[PDB]
Amino acid sequence: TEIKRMLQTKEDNSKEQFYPETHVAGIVGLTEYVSGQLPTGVVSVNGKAGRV
Amino acid sequence: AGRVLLDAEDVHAAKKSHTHEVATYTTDGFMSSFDKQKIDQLVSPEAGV
Ligand SMILES: [Fe+3]
Repeated sequence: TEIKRMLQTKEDNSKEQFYPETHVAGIVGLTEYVSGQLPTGVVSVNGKAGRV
Repeated sequence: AGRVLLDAEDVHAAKKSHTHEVATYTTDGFMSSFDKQKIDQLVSPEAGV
């Protein structure tokens, strides 16, 4: 369970980190992460939120 | 902010179960129970001629 940064060799001399694309179904803790987010202001009014 | 509980107080509104003071000689208000208890027993005027 390590996070490895992929390195690729550029044309002249260098070796830069590059990122691969991921789908939203790929990340394994994304849904818990967005669930754990809490609104800053009033979360709910009289047990109701959103368009109040 | 946060979870807010709102009732008729913070909006300064009358409660659903609220009653006003009974009317006085110079005040306007509810009609008292014993006023009606006096009214109903008061027989209606008799219409003769
Ligand atoms: Fe009223």
